[PDB]
Amino acid sequence: GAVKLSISYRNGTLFIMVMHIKDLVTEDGADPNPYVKTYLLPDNHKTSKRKTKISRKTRNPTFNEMLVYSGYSKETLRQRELQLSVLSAESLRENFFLGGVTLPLKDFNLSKETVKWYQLTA
Repeated sequence: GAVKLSISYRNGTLFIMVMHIKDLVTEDGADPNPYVKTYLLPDNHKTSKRKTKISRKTRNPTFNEMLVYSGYSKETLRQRELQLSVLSAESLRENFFLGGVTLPLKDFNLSKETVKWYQLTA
């Protein structure tokens, strides 16, 4: 799969727009209920979990949801990685992992908005 993200930083705040995802795969032949969960790692204070809403019965969800990280300096973010996970929300069994990508923030020009597709790995 692949996820389209817009990443920007303004007024002390990191903005991660989760736009959409294509080509999720499951090993059960059923369409998943994807949501996106992010952390900013390391997270010693345990405050960085963010999640989108659930998109139902689709391998190609559109979210157009913004995840917000307040209170981080650009300096601090250079030593953080955005850990993005896509999971399927399940009511009768455990939520399970569909794919993910980890993005070191030092690779980003945080003075601009970076919009691109990222390949998901399992």
